[PDB]
Amino acid sequence: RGSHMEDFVRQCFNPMIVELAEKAMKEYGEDPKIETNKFAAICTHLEVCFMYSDGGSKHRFEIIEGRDRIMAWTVVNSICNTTGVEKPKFLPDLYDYKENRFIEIGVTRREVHIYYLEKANKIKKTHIHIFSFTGEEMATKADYTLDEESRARIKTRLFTIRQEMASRSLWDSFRQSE
Ligand SMILES: O=C(NCCOc1ccccc1)c1nc([C@@H]2CCCN2C(=O)CSc2ccccc2Cl)[nH]c(=O)c1O
Ligand SMILES: [Cl-]
Ligand SMILES: [Mn+2]
Ligand SMILES: [Mn+2]
Repeated sequence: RGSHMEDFVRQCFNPMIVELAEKAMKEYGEDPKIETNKFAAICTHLEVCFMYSDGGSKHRFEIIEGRDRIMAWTVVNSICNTTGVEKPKFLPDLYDYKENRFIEIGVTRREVHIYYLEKANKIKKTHIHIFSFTGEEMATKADYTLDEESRARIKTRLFTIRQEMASRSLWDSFRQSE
């Protein structure tokens, strides 16, 4: 039972992202063949996390997302036990060695302010950075970590993804799936 959305995800995202996404959902008991919008959302978030860590200097970011849950907590333990930063209650996506804070990266198909609130209500010290499929962004204390060009090409890619699904009539299903 193979959807259009699943075939589009495999042709739209690079194979390392797709496989990390697949491992992730299976690890949490989800099927990329069925929960195809989530499949698409996971790849998107993953690609945004990787572009984001690429925007800094060489050694600036540790990448927490995309790892096995046990190994992700292992690295945050090490980060915490060497920088003296409080251990987050939930797994974040990155750690910033320059600013010494964990980052939760968000990608939403709804309005900037709500997901941040939803995200901030659940987080309760880590930095939050939200990106939209429309090109809006919001970060904690209005501190956006990266320079403008790095975030700009993230927004550019999100909108390209938007168009590629719209041209395949899959955008409507994806927007109202969140
Ligand atoms: O790391 C995360 N979860 C760890 C576990 O995730 C899986 C992995 C596979 C299957 C089920 C959960 C994480 N999760 C969330 C949302 C809200 C909290 C649970 N959640 C989700 O299940 C939505 S899947 C999602 C959707 C859009 C963007 C990104 C993602 Cl991951 N959003 C994030 O930005 C994020 O990093
Ligand atoms: Cl930098
Ligand atoms: Mn994450
Ligand atoms: Mn995230």
